[PDB]
Formats: sequence, structure tokens, C-alpha cells
Amino acid sequence: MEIQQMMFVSGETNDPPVETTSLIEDIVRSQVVEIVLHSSQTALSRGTKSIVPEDVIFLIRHDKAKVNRLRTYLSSLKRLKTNDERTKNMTKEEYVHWSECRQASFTFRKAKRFREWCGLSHLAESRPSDDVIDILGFLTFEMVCSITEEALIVKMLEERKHLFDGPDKDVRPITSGHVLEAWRRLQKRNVEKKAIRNFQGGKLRSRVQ
Amino acid sequence: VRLLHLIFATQNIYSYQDHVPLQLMDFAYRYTTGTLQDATIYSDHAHASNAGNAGTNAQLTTEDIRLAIAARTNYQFKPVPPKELLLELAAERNKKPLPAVIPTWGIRLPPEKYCLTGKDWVL
Amino acid sequence: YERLKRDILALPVRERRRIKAITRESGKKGMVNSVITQTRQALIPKVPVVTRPTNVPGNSVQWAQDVIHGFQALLASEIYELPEMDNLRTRMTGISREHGLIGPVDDSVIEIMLIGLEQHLKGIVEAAIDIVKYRRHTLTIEDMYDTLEQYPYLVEPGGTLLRLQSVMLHDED
Amino acid sequence: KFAETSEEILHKYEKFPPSLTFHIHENHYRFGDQDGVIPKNSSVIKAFLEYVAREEIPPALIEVTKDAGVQLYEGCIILRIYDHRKTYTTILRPTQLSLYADLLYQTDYLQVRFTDSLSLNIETEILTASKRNLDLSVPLNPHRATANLKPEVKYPYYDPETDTVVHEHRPDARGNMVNADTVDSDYERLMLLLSDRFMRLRFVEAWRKK
Amino acid sequence: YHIRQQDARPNVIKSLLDGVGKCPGLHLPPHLVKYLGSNYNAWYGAIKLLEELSEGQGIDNQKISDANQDALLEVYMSLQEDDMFYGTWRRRAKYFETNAALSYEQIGIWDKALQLYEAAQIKARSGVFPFGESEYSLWEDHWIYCAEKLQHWEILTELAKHEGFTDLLLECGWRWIADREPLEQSVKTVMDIPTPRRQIFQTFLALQGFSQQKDTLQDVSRLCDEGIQLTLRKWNALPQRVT
Amino acid sequence: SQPSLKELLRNVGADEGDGETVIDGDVEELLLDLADEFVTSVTS
Amino acid sequence: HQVLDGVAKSYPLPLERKVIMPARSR
Amino acid sequence: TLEEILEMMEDEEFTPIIPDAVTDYYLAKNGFETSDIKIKRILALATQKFISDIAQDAYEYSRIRSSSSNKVVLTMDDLRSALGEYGINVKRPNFY
Repeated sequence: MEIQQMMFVSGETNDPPVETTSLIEDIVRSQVVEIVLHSSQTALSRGTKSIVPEDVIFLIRHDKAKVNRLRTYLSSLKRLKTNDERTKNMTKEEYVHWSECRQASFTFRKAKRFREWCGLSHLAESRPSDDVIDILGFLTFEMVCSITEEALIVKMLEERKHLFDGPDKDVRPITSGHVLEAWRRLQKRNVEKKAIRNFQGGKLRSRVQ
Repeated sequence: VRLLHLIFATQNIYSYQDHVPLQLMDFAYRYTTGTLQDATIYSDHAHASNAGNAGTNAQLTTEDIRLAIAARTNYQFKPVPPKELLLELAAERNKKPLPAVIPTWGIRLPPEKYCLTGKDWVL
Repeated sequence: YERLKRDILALPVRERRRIKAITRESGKKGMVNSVITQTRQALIPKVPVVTRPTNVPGNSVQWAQDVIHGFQALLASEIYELPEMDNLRTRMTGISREHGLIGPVDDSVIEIMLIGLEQHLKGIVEAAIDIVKYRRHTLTIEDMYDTLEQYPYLVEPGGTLLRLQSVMLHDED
Repeated sequence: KFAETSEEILHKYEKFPPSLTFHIHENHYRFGDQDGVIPKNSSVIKAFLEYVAREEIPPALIEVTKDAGVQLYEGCIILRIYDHRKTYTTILRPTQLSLYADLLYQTDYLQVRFTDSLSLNIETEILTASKRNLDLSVPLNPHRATANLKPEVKYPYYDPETDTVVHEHRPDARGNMVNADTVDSDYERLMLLLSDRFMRLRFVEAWRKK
Repeated sequence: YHIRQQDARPNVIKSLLDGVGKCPGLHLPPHLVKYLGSNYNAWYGAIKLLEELSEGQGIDNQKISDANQDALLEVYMSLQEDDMFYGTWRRRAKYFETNAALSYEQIGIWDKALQLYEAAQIKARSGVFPFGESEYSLWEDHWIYCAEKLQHWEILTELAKHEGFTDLLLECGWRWIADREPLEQSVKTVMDIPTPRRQIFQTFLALQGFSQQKDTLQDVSRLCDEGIQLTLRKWNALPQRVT
Repeated sequence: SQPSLKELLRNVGADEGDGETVIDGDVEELLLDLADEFVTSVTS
Repeated sequence: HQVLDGVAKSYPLPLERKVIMPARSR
Repeated sequence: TLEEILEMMEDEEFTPIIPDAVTDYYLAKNGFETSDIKIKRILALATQKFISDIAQDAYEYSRIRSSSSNKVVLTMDDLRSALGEYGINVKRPNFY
């Protein structure tokens, strides 16, 4: 997941070993296969084999809609403003690296391998378009950015003469346990307004993000 | 279904309301759907699914159904009387003495701050 | 109604199928439906001992020393901490041999299991914290009983809830 | 000749050994002809001693005790303890869990055609009555099943000032108080690294007999 | 460093362990000295340390003094001097029935040696005497040492039927054409972690399978070739002077 | 070989920052028992 | 007729039953 | 905020669609009496909102069914889907 490691850098933080990136790769792959399962099932229940954008935006059906619409058209807020204002800076190509992650998503061109690495045996009689490929790029990028945010949050919530061989340029922020706690947190079950059947017994449900 | 009336006859209950057979048949349909659904999942599991590795061919022997039902009754379906558990648990309760006191001809209430004082609830 | 009901049942061609279901079914060595034998047979340890008509592969003989070792562990709730791998592995081998499998657990099972466990318990305690305070406090047993009255889908019934309703002691004792 | 008493079971049912003798010498625990020894393992013998400081036989003795002794060894037990600081003895009895265990070990044979839920139920209707021919079924008069003597009371009254008053018992625990109990040589530990710290007499004493 | 893979002439471990013994004041743990001295080399750099701790001053702890003696007694057993093995034991052992049987066994009359071992364990087993954890690995292992010096190979057949290990493979094996199939698979359970002894069982049943034509010749040449190179590695781990 | 309690305390010190210190004898035992039941059922 | 009343003596069964038995007690 | 919300429930400017009598009956059923009017109107309001949420779920899931870009009926498929997306359980009706 070289793109994911770049995307993880784009969010905020640096230096994931191969472990966290392969794990995140599995995460994103699972999320996306589930999305396409649901959307294909819904379309065929409507009675059509071709995968379409109207289902998928409504599959998210949440404030998850404003940002996705902007991404297609091109083809709280104070905090995201304030953190970016703190970022403002330059040298060793400071702002330059920021752009790389933005235009190295799977949707940029490498649509083929992104289509193949994920599941593609599904819907053998049809084949989706590249518009949904770009869409999935948007969703995968947002998922990687969110996961990273929660990992950093939990990390922070946890809180002689030099021998010259320690470089004093190495840090170890992010690992399996952090991401695991974050992905527990994000599976906040439902808003809990979808689990209000409070006094009962038994349960099962799948979930995204 | 008339056979559902025939089954009612086994328990001496000939006083139904005619919504019950619809309802219990609907129920059994729902239940067996779920059952032989997850049993089909397990039949797939023996057939070593992922994002394309092999086919999916159905046999659905009895063992898979047994698996799919034991998971359900893992959290449902009032089981055999768990007597021994209750006996030992109750011996653990039935261990410490009675108060052996005399409230002297009245009622003895819990102390206020454990009593309720059912006043009109108010902010 | 009963006579007319049977006559109408005979109106269907399934009167023949109805006539055949007179015997006692479960044409097997048996399926007992009693209680005490279910209990006992679900209480003693079993042993996966094998036949050998021509060849029963596996290349590792079955043992029940493992089941005794499994039932002898200092399991949780005596100690004050969630079990570290080794204890859990010793307990599992016991259960696998006791159910009728063979072969050793392969050191990745324990870790995924610990993972699921700690996720479970974080969920529960998050629920209780959501009970006590809305937005310096300290938590009790009664709050956990409250939240296991509200949300019982979390825990599987049996064993512990009955034990939970036999630990709610009064102040003086 | 009723004999379903507690102290009388010890006073009269005495001077004969169908018992199980225990042994203590301040460090080990033993009973009967035991080749081995039990140290202070609180996982087991404290569960035992909890019961034996009361007068209940634990649920679990029964099946081994049955298969061991063919007769003259059951109904109840007494245990022979003797210290090395005297000799002492004290009695133990059933609890209805021991009795239900007396039905379990009967289930390892003839599981079919046994009508378990019927026969093993009706067995108790005879057993429980037969064990206990000493019950105390004797009434006494209250102030509630006669007349002319109904008493007065003054707790649920009506003050003129205050509304009403009641009887409510008295603890000592107040609000915002302490909740409950607490939440609960490294040179030698370094000097013992990689240390990792009579069955073969049993298989040769048989062959020396032969 | 994996195996700290020097395993060569005056290497780092030999030169580090022989530099510890020249300075008094540090007292490295005795089962690490036994491991480092046996696995790499410098056996006599380890007996310099395991005798310095035993004799001279006392270490003022019984559990460091007894773990030193066990670490010493399997250095002497590895280098096969028995006269220092049997003289360190009876300086240490506490019963009388084992100070008699140890000394009837380094002389070499093994009939009054085994009688005083079975009469040593019945001094235990509800005897009042505490007998230690070691001195119980001497009773149950030198009962079976003298019972295989005396050549009693049918009694310790049925004994090794119950526990089940290389002792069953050793006595029942040599004391192979008809019972090859139970013997062959029981070898391969123990043929991993190989030793110079276990390859002789692996080679010989490959030789008596060539006699019946079950096994080809060439395989016995390869099995003797890769087995000799393991015998070479055990020769190279020993000291220089041939003893 | 290798050169040879802070699991629950870490499971709970990372949940909150306003104290919320649980009590043993009442609460902790419950949780340990739940964990035991979970492992037994799952592996079965 | 009454033959079917005499025949209707099915005595159905389940496949599997649970038994509430924790680890600690056993 | 919050205090405006019980400044407002008292006067007629905000009186939930659920009549006071019906909510009084359902308070009483599940065991609650109090001589305030705010709280009852408030539980009324929350329930109104929850049913509105399943309403919009049904509306959109009906709007997907055909022709994205004999009148409307909220049938068992629309309901099966929305109730399912909640925690409300499976609706597998049948015939025969």
C-alpha cells in the first residue's frame, strides 16, 4: 500500500512500517468490497447489472455526500482551517510534498490495477466504469485520512555527551494497536440511534467507514 | 393452515384467535431461512469465500444445519433447566444469616436515600 | 370440529403422509431428550480416542493428559488480570481434545482471541461510562447491572448474569 | 426414635470408622491412604475448608466415594482431623446438591429406556421424605386471626405540621464516602536465569511382586 | 546474533568468559555459565567460574548455592569425568541410602547399587524427610542407569512403554524387518533436533530396508554422509586434549 | 531462552481522564468472569 | 378416520440443545 | 441550548402532534406519573423525530427503486430495507 502510506502522510503523520500499511490495505479492501456487494445487490434487486453512481452516493446517504459531490463535479470547519493555518510553511519543498498525495490516488490513472487488486470476479456478466473507480479513490482516501486522525487522537490521549550514532531523526508513532482502537472507535456501532432496540437479546449487523 | 389446528389439538388449546397460525408460520419461515442460510455459508467454508478463489456448489448435509442451529441456541431458545448452576449459586446466597431482629410490630423500611418518596417529579 | 377437521385433512392427498407418521422417529442409535444425562454428558471431560481399521492419519497420537491440564489452569476471575497467551493456550488444547479434534493450536489463534476480548470489554465499560456521567466520579456494581439491564445483547445469557444477581449484597453484612 | 438431628448425629453416631481420616502437621494436607501430599493450594482445599468449617459435604466427593466403598461408607460422613501443635472430629451433611449428584453418577449407565425426567424425579419424592421424618408443623396464634386485641401503632401517623412519618432502618454509610476495598530480591531473580525450576517406583513394585 | 554465530577459534564468548574469571567481584548466573561454556566453547573457562562460586566464600543464599551445584554437575557429566561427578554428589546429598548407592556404583558392583536406590525412595513417599528436588533426579535416573548396566532390558521395556521417548526407541530397538513400520514413524517424531545417536537409528533402518530391497543403496551413502557431518560438529565442540 | 498485570489497568486508564476508577471485589470480578465465558464459548 | 388420530403421535425433537454450564463450576 | 427547550414546550407555540392524552396513557403504562407537562411533550417530540427519520429512510429508499433522474405506496420491500438498516429485525413474510 505505497499509495496508502503516501495518503497516511497526507493526513498528518509519517513513518509507518510495512505492518500498519498492509493492515490498512486489508481494511480498505474489505470496506470497498462490502460497498460494491451492497450496491450490486441493490441494483439487481432493482433489476440491472450495471453499477451506477446514484446507488453509491445514497449508499453513503450521510453528510458523507457534500464532499463526494464536489469530487465528481471537478471530474468544525474552523478546526480544519486552523490546523491547516498552523501547517503554512516552506523549504525542502514543504508545500510541494502535500500535492503529491493529492494526485497519486488510485483514480489518477492506475485504475486498472486498482480494479484488479480489489475483487473483480463479482458481476462477471457486466463491468463497471471508471467514474466509479474515481469515486472509490475518493472514498478510500477519506477512509485513510479518518483512520489516521483517530490513531493520532488515541496516541495523544495515552500521553551527557551524545554518542552520535543515534540520529535524533527517528520517531515511532503508529502501530497495530492504535489503528485497532481507532477502527473500534469508528465502528461506533451505529449512531446508537440505529441500535435503540435497547431491551432484547441477540444481534448482528455490518458497517462501513 | 388446517394442519396447524391439528397441531394445536395436541395441547388441549381449542380456543385460538386465527391470527396465531399466520404468525407462527411466518415465524418458522423466518427462522428456517436464517438457519439454512448460515448453514450454506458453512458449506462454502468447507469448500476451500474471498474475492475470487473457487466456486460455490451446494450439498447442505445435516451437520451444517446442526452447526447453524447450535449458534442460534447459543443465545436464544430457553435451554434445559440449568439446575446445578442454580443450586450452587443459591447455596452461595443461602449462606449468610438472617438479620435476627425485631422491628416491633410495624413495617421496617429501607433507609431514606434508598426509599423512593414518590413525589411529583420536578426540576 | 375434530372429526370434520380430520375429514378435511383427508380431503388433501397428504392423508397418506399423515398416515405414515405413526412410528418413533430418529432412526439412529438414539437421540436422548432428557435433562440429567445431557448435563452429565456435558460435564465430564471427553477423550478423542481413535480407531485404526486400516489407517487413521494425523501423525500425532491423541491424548487426554491435555484435558486434565486444561481444567487445572488458574483461569481468570481468581487472578486480577486478563489472561496472557500461555494460560489461554493451555486451556484451548484441552477444549479441542475434549470436543474431538487433534493437532496443536498454532500460536496465532490466541492473539486474535485476546484482541476480540479487549474490544468486547472496552465496549461494555464505554456503555457504563455513558450511563453514570452525562458530559470526579467513581463507578460501582449497580451501574453495570443497570447497563446490563438496558443492553443485554452484549453478553450471552447464562452463567454470569445469574451470578450477577447473587452478588448484589446490601451495605451492612 | 427420630434421628434426623444435627448434634445428635455426632453424639450418637460415633465410635465406628466408616469415616475419612484427615491428616495435618502445620504444612501439608492429607486424608486417607494418600501417597501424595497437598500444600497450601488455595485453588482447592480452601474451597473444601470453607465447606467443612460449616457442616456440608462438598458436591464432588460422591462418585469416587461410591465407586470406592461398596457399603458402610455413606449416608453421611465424619472427618478425622488431628493436629501436631490433639485429635478432633466434626460432622458434615448433604445440601440438596450432593443429593442431585447422587442422581448424576447413576446416569453413566442405561441412558435410554430409563425415563430419566420421570423416574429420577419421583425417586426424590420418596427419598426426601424418608431422610426427614422430623418436621416441625405446629402453629401459634397471631393478633391477626382473632379479634378484640388488634394492637395500636404510631409510626405511620400524621403530624399536624408535617405530612406523615414512617419506620426506616439505620445504616452508617453516608453520601460521597469511600466506596469499597482496594482494587487488588531481584539479585536472586537474576542469579537464577535459565534454571527452569514416584511413578517409576510404581511400575517396578508390580514386577517385583511377580 | 541468531546463534551469535562465531562458533570458531578463540571467539568473543570464550574471550569474554575467560576475562570475567580474572576479576573478582562479579558473579554471572550459573545456568548461563553452563550454557555459554557448553554451547560455544571454553568448558574450562566455565569450571573456573562454577568452582569459584562454590568453594572459597559462601554466596549467602541456599537457592543460589544449589543452582550452582546443579550447573556444575552437568558440566562434569558432559566432560565425562565421573570421579568429580560422584565426589561432588556425596559431598552434597543428604540421605544415607544414596551415599551408599553412589559409592557402590563408581566402584562398579551394580547389584548392591540398585537395591540401595529402591531402598532410598521408600525412605521417602510419606517419609518425614524432605529429600530435595535434585537428589530425586538421581534416584529415578540412576535406578535406570544401573538397570541397563546390569542388562535388565525386559523390565525397562514396560517402563518406557508408559512415559514414551528415546529410551523406548533404544532398548526395544536394538534388543527391524517385521516391526519396521512402528519403529520408522516413531523415529521421525524424535528425528528432529538431531543428535549423533538418532542418526544411527535413521541409518540402520534405511540399511535393513535395503536388505529387503525396500530402500535403495544410494540413500544409505547420503544418510551416512550427512550423519557423519553431525558427528563432526559434536567432536568440534569438545576441548582440545583427547580425554 | 529469553531474559525474563498492566493489561486491565491499561484497558481502563485509556478509556477516560476524569478518574472513573473501578472497584475490585464488586466490578472487576464481573469483567474477568465475562472474559472467561467469552473465550470458552468462542473456542468451543 | 380415527386411524389418523391414532397415528398422530409424532413426538418431535430438536437437533441440539444448549446446557448452561460455566467454566468455573465444572 | 437546553433551557430554551423547556422555556418553549410550556406555551402553545410548540405542542407535539402526539396528543397529551395518548402520551399520558403511555407514560402510565410504562410506569411514570408527574404533574409536569414539559417532559411528556418532550418524549412525544423525540418519538416524533425518530419516526420522521424512518420516514425519510423510506422516502429515499423508495426514490432509488426506479427512474432516478397508481400513486406511491410504501410497501414491504421499502420497509424491509429501512427497518433492516436500523436494528429492527428481518421481515421475511411468505405465502402458502
